[PDB]
Amino acid sequence: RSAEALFEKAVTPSDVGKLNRLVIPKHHAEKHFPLPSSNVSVKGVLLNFEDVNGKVWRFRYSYWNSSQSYVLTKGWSRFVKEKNLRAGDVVSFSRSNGQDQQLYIGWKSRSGSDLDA
Repeated sequence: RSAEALFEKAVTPSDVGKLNRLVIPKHHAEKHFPLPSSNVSVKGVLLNFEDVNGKVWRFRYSYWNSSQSYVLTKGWSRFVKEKNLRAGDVVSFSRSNGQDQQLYIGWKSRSGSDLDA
């Protein structure tokens, strides 16, 4: 079946700036995104986001900004370049209740008119 939108956030100029790294808040990555009860020591976590355009993407979960700030490194560059993503757009993430912890990445580009693509 289809997935369900977890949280929709806007991409800041920093997300697609020099760093070119994705960032995710804790207020949303705490109630929606759980924690691994097996691999906990020093390393981080991995993610697998699908693409509506018949494509696959894998991001790397890390601990940035003080600590509680979860950033998504690796994959962002290849993604932002593929879809030519930039600042001003909206980044949303969903989750499927299938058998595995599969996720999906969906973006949005508000133009204004309804006829606009």
